[PDB]
Amino acid sequence: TNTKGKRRGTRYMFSRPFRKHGVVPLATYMRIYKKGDIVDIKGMGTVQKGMPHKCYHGKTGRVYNVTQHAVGIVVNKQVKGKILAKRINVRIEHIKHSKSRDSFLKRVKENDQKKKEAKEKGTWVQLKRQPAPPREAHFVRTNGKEPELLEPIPYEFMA
Amino acid sequence: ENPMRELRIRKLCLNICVGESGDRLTRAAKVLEQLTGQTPVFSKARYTVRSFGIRRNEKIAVHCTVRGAKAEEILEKGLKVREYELRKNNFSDTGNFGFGIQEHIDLGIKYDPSIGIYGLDFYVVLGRPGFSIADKKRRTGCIGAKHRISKEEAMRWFQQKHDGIILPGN
Amino acid sequence: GRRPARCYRYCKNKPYPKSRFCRGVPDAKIRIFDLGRKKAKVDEFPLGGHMVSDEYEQLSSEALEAARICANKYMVKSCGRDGFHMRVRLHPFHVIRINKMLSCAGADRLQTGMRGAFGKPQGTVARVHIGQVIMSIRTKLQNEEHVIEALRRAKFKFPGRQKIHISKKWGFTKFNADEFENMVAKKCLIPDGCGVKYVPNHGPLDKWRVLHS
Amino acid sequence: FVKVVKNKAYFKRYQVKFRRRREGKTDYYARKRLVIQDKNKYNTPKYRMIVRVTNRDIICQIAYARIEGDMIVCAAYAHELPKYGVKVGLTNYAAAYCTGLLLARRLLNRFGMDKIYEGQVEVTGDEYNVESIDGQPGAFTCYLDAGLARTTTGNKVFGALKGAVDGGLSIPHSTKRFPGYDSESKEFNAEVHRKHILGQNVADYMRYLIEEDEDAYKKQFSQYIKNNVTPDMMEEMYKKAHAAIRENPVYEKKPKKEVKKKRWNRPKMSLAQKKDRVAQKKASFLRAQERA
Amino acid sequence: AKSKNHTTHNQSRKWHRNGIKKPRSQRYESLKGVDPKFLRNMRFAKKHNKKGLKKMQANNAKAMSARAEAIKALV
RNA sequence: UUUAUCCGGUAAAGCGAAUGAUUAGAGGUCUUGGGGCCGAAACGAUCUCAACCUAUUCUCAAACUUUAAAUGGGUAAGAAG
RNA sequence: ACAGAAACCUCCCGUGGAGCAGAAGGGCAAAAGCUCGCUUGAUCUUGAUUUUCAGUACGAAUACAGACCGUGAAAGCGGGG
RNA sequence: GUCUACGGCCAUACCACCCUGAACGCGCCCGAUCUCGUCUGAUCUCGGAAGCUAAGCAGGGUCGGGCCUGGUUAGUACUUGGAUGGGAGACCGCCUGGGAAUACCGGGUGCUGUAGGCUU
RNA sequence: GUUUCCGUAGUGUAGUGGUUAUCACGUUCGCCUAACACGCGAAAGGUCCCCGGUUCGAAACCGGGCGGAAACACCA
Ligand SMILES: [Mg+2]
Ligand SMILES: [Mg+2]
Ligand SMILES: [Mg+2]
Ligand SMILES: [Mg+2]
Ligand SMILES: [Mg+2]
Ligand SMILES: [Mg+2]
Ligand SMILES: [Mg+2]
Ligand SMILES: [Mg+2]
Ligand SMILES: [Mg+2]
Repeated sequence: TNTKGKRRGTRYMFSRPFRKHGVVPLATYMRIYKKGDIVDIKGMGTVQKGMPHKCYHGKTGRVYNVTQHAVGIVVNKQVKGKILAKRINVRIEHIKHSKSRDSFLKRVKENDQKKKEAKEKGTWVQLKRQPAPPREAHFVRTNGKEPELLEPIPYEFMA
Repeated sequence: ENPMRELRIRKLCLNICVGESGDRLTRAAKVLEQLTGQTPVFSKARYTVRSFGIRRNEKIAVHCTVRGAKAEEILEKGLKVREYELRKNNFSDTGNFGFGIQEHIDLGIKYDPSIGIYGLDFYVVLGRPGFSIADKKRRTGCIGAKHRISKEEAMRWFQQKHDGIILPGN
Repeated sequence: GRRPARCYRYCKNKPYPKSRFCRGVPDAKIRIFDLGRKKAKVDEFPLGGHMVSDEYEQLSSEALEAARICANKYMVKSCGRDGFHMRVRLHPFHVIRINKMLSCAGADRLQTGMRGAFGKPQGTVARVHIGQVIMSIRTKLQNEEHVIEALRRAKFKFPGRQKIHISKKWGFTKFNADEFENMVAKKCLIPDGCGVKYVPNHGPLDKWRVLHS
Repeated sequence: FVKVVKNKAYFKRYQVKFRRRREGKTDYYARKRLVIQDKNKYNTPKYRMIVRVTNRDIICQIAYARIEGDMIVCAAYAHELPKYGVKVGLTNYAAAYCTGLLLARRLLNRFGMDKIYEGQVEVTGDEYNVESIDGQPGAFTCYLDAGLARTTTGNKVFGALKGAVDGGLSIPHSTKRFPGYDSESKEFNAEVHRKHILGQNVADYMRYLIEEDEDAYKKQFSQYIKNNVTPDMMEEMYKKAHAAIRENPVYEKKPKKEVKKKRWNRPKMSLAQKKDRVAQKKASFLRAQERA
Repeated sequence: AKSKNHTTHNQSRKWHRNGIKKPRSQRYESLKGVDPKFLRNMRFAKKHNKKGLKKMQANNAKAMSARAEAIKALV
């Protein structure tokens, strides 16, 4: 049986990666968070105040609070079955804007735009995504070569 | 023809070590006071040493830094005792030099039978205009490649002003 | 003395390097992973004969000793005392363990059976993967047979199975033998006692200026 | 010999500082605590008045901080001050006033506030601290940035501040460092700030030096002689400035177009031109010593 | 009298049989948890809304008759 | 199951990237030594062995790691938009 | 200088090899390393959350809010370490 | 072209050395009447402006170390699933997918954010 | 094997809390003795077992070991 301590097994998570040991680049606490915005937690050594903890190092959740230097944030955590949507109070330093949503938004802005246009036509445009179809009949061509002959090559023992 | 690479004395350092504390030290402070005209700083022990009779954070030496003309006026009246002659291995790898004396009286000083004879270490930091680039706070930096006083430039410094022989052989 | 190699033949456990974590390790049996004329040159000594493992196993330190010695004995004869180099390339080094022998007196009364099962240091062993070299030798090109058989005898101090192979490199370098005389005569490669320095079209030009000078 | 400290290893592992550090210009921790705006605000900025006295010219500028790089709303330097009848001695604590005052009013001409929160006018050298008027645009504010100046009493920085405060910005300033604070008592004279603001430091140096010796005058301050500036006068240049600044703060630029546009740096050498120089040598060398 | 000292064996089977329900999230979740100085305030926002309904209603009908006129001017 | 997007430090690798072990030679009065041998003695000659370190090379690490997979874990893929 | 592998001083190098009451582990540089001035944010008070989880206690922590204050030119920072 | 002030991302920026600075600044500099700070005006503060790019910085250079990409190693190592595959056993073979790292070769060497100069 | 205990002058043995080391004996030198004993005056002698750590500092406080000792090893 092991020790429950909040920061076991974090030796090599919270550890800052390389050659970044030092002053936290300021940008990372001068971008604005606001409720609804989805955020990825990512624990950090340097600052220890307002740390998350390992069982959500590397999760995402939406923001529900904004305090002076922290962001209350709702994340789902699995626990012998019942998943619990649960709320923590993590200091900004350990948080980013997940670009997860940001494929959609750019896909929305395009679909509303492509629907408002081609309405003055009335032509039906393919709005939905669609998985990678089977690659279509094409031809190939060699021009003035036959293709190159492979032979499997004889084994000799290298060492 | 050089613009302002006036090889010139940034400072003169006087240390008087005497692994004792109390008197035999407190009196040594008056020698530097007298010689220089500025209240010298008491040094203290880095840490305890047994064969020596010194203990961590015990006072040992007393030391000063003298600068401007009054450096010139104690380097001169310093070497004089060493009759304008030094050795090859005091002209150091960073263009500083060092000459020690044996007895504080020889520098135009009065002996009291109480206040004995503690010589001192004289050393001097040769500089040049724009050597404070390092020591400042804003926009600090390093002092070039040249602009650094080599051993041999510090040699024929001392050989063309105090005109000493600088005798070879260790 | 020790259980027969059998019982520590196979790598089951994670490497136990002698370190802070285990201590009181009896010093490795083997000590010289090269003998002969280690004062040789690359240019006079052209035959990197090799002994290579064919199995994922552990080799005892005391096997390596024997394996070496019996190759120093056959070479010498063969070539003479000056006429080779032998290199062993497995310094035993993960540490092997022994529960402390289940010691009891006479009929006995209590051993405790399994409590504190964890043993002590007994000795030392090598990890060995397949196609990995154990011993190597160099001689003259002349004297191939006299390497072959020396490693051949060494195989018999030595569990599992393992091929003897002759290399394509200048002796002990990594540089493919068909190619030195050229690569030296033009100085891609510069002599350096046993080994050789590969010198590339990289560093400052005054480094080159010294050669072709 | 020794061990080479600066190995390959030295440079594989050496992790650079953090640019404006190497150059040695910026508290950032402290830029951290100055700049970054609380997140019960999300967008709204945090203004700081930036003063660094250079060496020849005092620069003052209000800046707010965005993720691309702090944006400057207004900037007022010392070398503008010839416009306002101050020719010289313009890295001097009393000119940091005029500069900081300038800044406050060049700012307050925008967002239309030159008709309100003027601050103090005649100038005392006291607590002036702006109080925002109700039913109007509430006053402007910024948290002074010293940079790296050991902010002892008397230093120009939090002295230029006095200018921008006097000029109608609502900076939190205390008075513990204005030239005049007695560090064995803990008050003002304030009538020392009188002087210290209007340059009767420099007047009374321009008068201790003159009656003792000539030609230390002239050496120590030639341009104080030239331009027909004197003591007595001094006090009543500056008073024309904190008036002249305040009737017109606005910058007019100077329009700029001419330059021919020659390139009198040196350019990067192209690949092939390094590629040969080694092939150009080594043919200069080979040839040379296939001979002698 | 020794025994087993854990396992997490069939298990996956159980805390999974009935499902693992990703928590059913309503719109309009609770504001409990939020800094009191928000709520302290947004309740003064919420309370003094009706003060300013006369504007709201007239200003609605302005936009409604302007957009009854926009859709009728299209007609 | 896809497509975005984070998260992740295991296998492998490396150790001519840090730490830790470790072989070997070239190299070095680096230092210095302790023994020689030729030297009164002499960085004098020549040896020798210590230690260090300048280019190298052998081989390794669960309580190492520059790199660094496979398998894996969050979100997101809209009317509550 | 006395002063010697070690006192004292001064220059240069010095990514971190120190240091940061302790096991390690993570963290740290015009800092969180060291020196001094000023002090009581180790103070009074509701609530929310994390961690151990049944998601019960205790302990320990995180975010806020209300008082009253230290410090600092000030931004903040500070409810023990 | 370039600089200063404040900057973003933090080495394509570092380091080591070599070369050149027109103007403005940026610097070096000169002094201690005051403020202020020291053992020392060595650093900080302040008042300056008699010099020179000596250095920083800036601008450039090196078959330069480093960092950053590409290639190669290599479809190698390793691996998801797979079999009533082999093998006394270690281990090894295949099928279905995924697929690294060094040595060794190449190329590059900081991009720009606002405010303000100078080259009118 | 597991649990205890020691190690300090030539020997037997004290000692402290982290500044300092003893006694007795032994022995070297005088004296007394015709000469030995005894008696009286002077004297010199260990890394405080070997280590690494902490600390201003360790003989003494941790951790490891090495040498000498003691004590258990019960139901069948
Ligand atoms: Mg500060
Ligand atoms: Mg792990
Ligand atoms: Mg500080
Ligand atoms: Mg409070
Ligand atoms: Mg000065
Ligand atoms: Mg220059
Ligand atoms: Mg120059
Ligand atoms: Mg390079
Ligand atoms: Mg099956």
